[PDB]
Amino acid sequence: AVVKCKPTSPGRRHVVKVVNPELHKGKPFAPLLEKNSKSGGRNNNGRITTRHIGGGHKQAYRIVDFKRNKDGIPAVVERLEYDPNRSANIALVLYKDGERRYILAPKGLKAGDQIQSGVDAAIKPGNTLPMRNIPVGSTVHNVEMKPGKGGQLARSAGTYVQIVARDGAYVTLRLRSGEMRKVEADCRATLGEVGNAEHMLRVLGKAGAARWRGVRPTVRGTAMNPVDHPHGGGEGRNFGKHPVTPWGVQTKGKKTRSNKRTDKFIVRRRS
Amino acid sequence: MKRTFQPSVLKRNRSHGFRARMATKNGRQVLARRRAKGRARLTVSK
RNA sequence: GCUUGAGUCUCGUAGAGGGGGGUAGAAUUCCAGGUGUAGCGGUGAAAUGCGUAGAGAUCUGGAGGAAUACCGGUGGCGAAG
RNA sequence: AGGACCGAACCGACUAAUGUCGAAAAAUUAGCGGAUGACUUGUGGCUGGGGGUGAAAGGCCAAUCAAACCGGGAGAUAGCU
RNA sequence: GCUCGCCGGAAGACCAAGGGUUCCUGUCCAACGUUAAUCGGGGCAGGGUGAGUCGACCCCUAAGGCGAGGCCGAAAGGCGUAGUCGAUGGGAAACAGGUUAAUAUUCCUGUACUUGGUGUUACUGCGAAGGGGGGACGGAGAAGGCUAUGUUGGCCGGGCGACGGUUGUCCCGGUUUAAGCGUGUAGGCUGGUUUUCCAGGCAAAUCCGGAAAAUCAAGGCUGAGGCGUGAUGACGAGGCACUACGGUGCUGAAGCAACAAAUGCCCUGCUUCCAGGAAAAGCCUCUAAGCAUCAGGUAACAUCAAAUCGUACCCCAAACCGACACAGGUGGUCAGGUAGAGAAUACCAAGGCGCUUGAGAGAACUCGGGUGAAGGAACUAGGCAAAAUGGUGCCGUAACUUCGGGAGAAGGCACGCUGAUAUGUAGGUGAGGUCCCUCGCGGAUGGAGCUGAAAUCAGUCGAAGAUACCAGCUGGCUGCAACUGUUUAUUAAAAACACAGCACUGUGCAAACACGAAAGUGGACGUAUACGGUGUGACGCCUGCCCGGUGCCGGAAGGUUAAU
RNA sequence: AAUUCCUUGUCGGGUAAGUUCCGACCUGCACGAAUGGCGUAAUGAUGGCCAGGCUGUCUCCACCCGAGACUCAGUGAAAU
RNA sequence: CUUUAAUGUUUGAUGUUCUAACGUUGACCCGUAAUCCGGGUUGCGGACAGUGUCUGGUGGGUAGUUUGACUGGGGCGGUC
RNA sequence: CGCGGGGUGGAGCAGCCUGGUAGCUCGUCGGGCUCAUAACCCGAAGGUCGUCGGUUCAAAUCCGGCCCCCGCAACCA
Repeated sequence: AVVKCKPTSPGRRHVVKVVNPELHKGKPFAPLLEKNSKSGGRNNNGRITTRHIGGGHKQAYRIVDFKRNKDGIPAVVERLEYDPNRSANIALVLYKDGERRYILAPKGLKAGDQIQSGVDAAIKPGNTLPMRNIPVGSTVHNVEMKPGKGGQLARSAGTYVQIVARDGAYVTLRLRSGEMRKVEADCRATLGEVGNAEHMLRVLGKAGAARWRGVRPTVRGTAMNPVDHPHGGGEGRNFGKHPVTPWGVQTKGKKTRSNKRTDKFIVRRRS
Repeated sequence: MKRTFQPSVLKRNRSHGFRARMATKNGRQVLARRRAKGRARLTVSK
């Protein structure tokens, strides 16, 4: 549920918090956690590779199984947990055999439902099964690319992949970007759409609302001195150079995609 | 003012220690040069 | 109190009444391949635009969005829209 | 609840005065801004010279920075004093 | 030695770091100290640091580092696995009193605790680099229950007092006691117990998890403090006795009550919001390869060991870092009385000092300040500086607004001391007495004593009653910027940067991009409601025309065109 | 106007007197719509202006209290 | 000679498919309690991709550098 | 002060560059269309090429003096 707060102070007046009365207010499941100590954009050489990252809050990583390899056995959703790392939620799911595991939280899924993983699954949102046993024009997510990776595409809040056709051993998908690519049809995809579909409407408000998350103040190039950024210098905000990155390459217009190894599978592209 | 030398032997020996120099090739040149001048205090250590 | 006002119950009838979720075909646009050739489109006429990089025209398949031909009637329905 | 209000510890450093061979190679006195946060500091490692770091000034990188310090090229070179 | 004066959330009392004998005694005065110096952190000789419980080392890890093979790279070397190091982290165990010129939870006395080795006795299945539990956890706020600790009463000892009263509701001093064991309170959490089954825990499992039923309603775990014990002990005001006149020897009464009450403990809690808040081992538990008259394990007991290093002194400074005995900087802890909301401030406590040049003078001028008739910004670049406002409660408070503000707007009022309501109230705390009882640290009832606001009236005094320190100047028009925040350390703190938000665009994961010759990381153990870049910079009403030139994206027939 | 050279532009308000300020006129040397345009409550150790209170800032200084200056004794620099 | 026809032959440019190079930052097992690496199966791509030599283009991302003199001071204009 | 360009029927612009002929649109005059006007249609005319001098077969043109006009520059201490 989305709520807009009231102006009790400068900066608070623009905050909108997505509140979930269903999310478990206790503590996550013990055996499925590990340390995920920050990096801040550093590499092995201790140099900052990616800018605007570091600091912020400390968060514990929840190891969630995207594989869905425990075949057939029915499972019951016990409780939805808040996941700091992902835009979506995580559901504490227990099978019939007595095993607890975390998975993503699809849209129309409440506490106490029944899911399963495999080709024997009925068509119910939340079930994961190979894509050759799914009707065309479906709505899925957590789609893999290799029989065993785990799932790469559509793994954030409110995203849903639309299967277009299932011609032969390949299935034509119409991704979230609009790019259509063929993939090995024996890759498991979880039915329905992913929940937490209000994450998009969240407006931070304060500067700290972005700060305790992990970002750093992004400094504009025109303020810097020409020795630092390809832009910069001048007396009174001067410009004239075509927009580029702090490394010279052109931005605001230049297709950098060049792999060719995966160009084969790609049919259509984002226009 | 806050001076530019707040000593701490734990930190001082980790950097300019005997073994810290003996650890790498560049450092091994130092022990060679220091011994070349005949400097009694080869490094900072008791 | 009564009963001709008004209102309820027992049974049926006709209707684009309203809201939610699915689905079908025609047609248009674009896209891909093939056939195929200098015009096409347009208007009172013309021009911008499209075209020998191969359109329009024609065939096949697909992706998509909206509207629902004939039935349709000074027909029905709604407090009105 | 609050990057909320007043105000000490703590951090910081706007004005004036003293100081300018100073008590001190940016401090003292009197007033000042923040003071539950983008807060503050201890301990401890990581990032390095055309590189590091940077809420961006060409500021910071051991009182030194529009390219640190030390040694070696090197008795550089000088139509200059 | 006697007065005086200063700090007293410090200029005091102790640890860490860092120094490296600066600690103590005797002795000396050339040099050192900004003067003298019989003095000293100076010279000379001697003396001083005592540990199974404190710390380090040790066991176990984070960031991160090194890193057998290995991958990679002209060489050097780079990255990294298994491993192995690395605390500021987790983990076994001591408190009280006394003593030395100097050290003491280390020495003595008294009284306890921990972890292992070995041996006997009685029982019994034990057993991993493997599995589980545990350790194990956020910010903020609130309430209750306590203690540290203080005030006061009672009690004991002493005094009854160099100018007036002072055997009295009088003055002064003391009135302190731990760890451990026993009890397990206030209070916190969780439903316990039994049997069976199980594709789960890379194997097994009686352990854990799950699914069925049976049975009872409590059990279990945790937990400050209090009370006994510790302790007819110690200490102990103050005397009696000897003074090398430094102190020693000896003896030694009272030692309780009550209220107030923390930021300490309960709390590694409870509630709540969200940005969703180390790891591993010690510890406990279950089994495997196996070993089973064994070996080992559990309980009690006898006995032995607990090694090595650190330990003196300074630690808001004449000893650390600043060239100096330097008005600077330096993490953590304890932190009393009165007024006070308070750790601010004023004066004081324990305690520690008067800052290492002094004596006269009272000139101009300078620095730090006091007061100021008349006027009141005429000063001046400018109300810079000073001045003045300044507390609590209550009353009252505009244009405008994003409906929160604006605002503490502005502007006013009442405060002292005594008596009274009431030989001190509301309220709070709360013994004795009584009864009940699944009988104890319990529960209702009870109310003395103790403690203690604010209010109203009356009276009194001075010029002034928030009398001191402390402690807002207010309002209006308007530019820039939304706002908190950051920035040139050492002349610029701003209208500059940042900011949430907006937009275009790049990216389909071996993602774009970046560091890196490479490998390999980061991006991300994220995946288009995601990630990098640029521009602008909350919110509101909007965001008009140009594709010429330049840049970039799309289409490629022709022309031109490299190596070959 | 943080933009106007000529310019102290012109008119009106504010002072007895206003090259600054405020509201406007468009004659914009040379504003302008994300190198954003026009406004905007709160905020500001920000910039400009005016009114009140208040005062030694000033009119015009005077006195007083302390540290130096001065004198004495000891020690004993520096730029040039 | 020009226009053209079947065959052989000579290489070349597209297209589709295959498996054996190669890739595999897919799954499983072992060396081994090791998510690095290697090896073995297999699945998916596939003679592409990627790399090395040569070559054109883009290229201030980076580097070494030039940017005249006379001149009634230098610039500017003028000139040699 | 200096550099570059311009001045052409009533008006605004070509032609100048590379010299011998001055064109386009609007305006003006006349006629026609309608009752009348505009508009439109038809026809004709109009230019010292700013001014003077020079070179020359030939000058709007190339050069120079001057006037007018426009842009630019008029600087650093």
